[PDB]
This record gives sequence, structure tokens and C-alpha cells, in this order.
Amino acid sequence: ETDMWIERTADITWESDAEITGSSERVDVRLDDDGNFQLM
Amino acid sequence: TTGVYRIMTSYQAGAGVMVEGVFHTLWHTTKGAALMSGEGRLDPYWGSVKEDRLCYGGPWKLQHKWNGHDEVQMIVVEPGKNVKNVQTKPGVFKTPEGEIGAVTLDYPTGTSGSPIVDKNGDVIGLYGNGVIMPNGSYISAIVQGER
Amino acid sequence: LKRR
Repeated sequence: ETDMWIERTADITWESDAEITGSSERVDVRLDDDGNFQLM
Repeated sequence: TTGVYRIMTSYQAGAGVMVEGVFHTLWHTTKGAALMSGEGRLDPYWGSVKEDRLCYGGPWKLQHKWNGHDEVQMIVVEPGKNVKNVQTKPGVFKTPEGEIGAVTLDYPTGTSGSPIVDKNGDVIGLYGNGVIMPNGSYISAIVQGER
Repeated sequence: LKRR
């Protein structure tokens, strides 16, 4: 049996008042066969 | 029912979105475990370990991607908190198959699978598979594939 | 780490 479940919490929407944060970085990476990104 | 969901196991293991009757998350949040829902048990339909994507109830429905021009919002599904959106201009992971939009947003483990949306409120991908930079900063891919 |  599974011990996991899902619960709805919110609509999918854009919030006009959202805080703006973060930066636009540019990084070389490879994606390995088990789904891990690796820095190059 | 279409919307944003928490994945529970109680504590929050991750998040995802229901769109067009299909539940979408990152592979690593459940590892393909079945999910109980208000509409009964959901079984994994398609998954890719390499892409870290997984959907339940039918094929991948999310058809939109980052346009490479605009800011995006993450609907942050933090454990123990109401959702809140944060807006950011993605950078990129540079890979051989093209660039992948990437966001410098650092939230708790329970937040993997939180959706990233464009200005039309369409889901362009999911948060929580990325890299740690040498200085310790986290950057997630906007994780997405074709519908 | 690398995932959330």
C-alpha cells in the first residue's frame, strides 16, 4: 500500500503583488542519466 | 480538480499541479508511489528519472514553456504555510540540448514540484531539480517537457 | 542540496 496522498491548496494563478527577487545566472551544466544536474 | 497540490506522507514531501485531469510532479518527490486523492487512488502514468518528471492519471498535459523574454512566478508551496508567489527573471542552465531556464530561489525540501507560471497563469515548469554553486547558492531548473 |  502507499502512504502518500495529495491535498489541493490553491488555484494556479499569477499574483500581481508578488515580491521580485533573485538573479539571472548563466551556468554550464550537464544532466546525468539519474537526473542529477552536474556543474561543468 | 485543477490546481496546486501538496504531496503528503504527517508531513509534506513535495508539491505538484493537477491540469486537465493529470497530476504532475518531479519524479523524486514520490519515486512513482501511488497517490491517494479525493477522487480515489492515482497511479503513475509516465515518468522519466533522467528528466526528473512524473505524471499520474494520463499523459503530460503541460504544453507551455518559458519564452526566454519575460519574468516568471513560482507558486511557493512551503510546508506549514499558505502559498505565496515570488517573481524572478530566470537565468539559464547551458546544456547541449539548448538552454533551460533557471531560477535562483532557495526554499525547503517540501517545495519540490511547486509550479512556475507565466503571466497568463500557464504552468511553464516545476521547481526543485538543480545545482548548488561553489558559494553554496541554489539554482533550480524550470523543469518541463512537451505535452 | 541539488533537489527540493
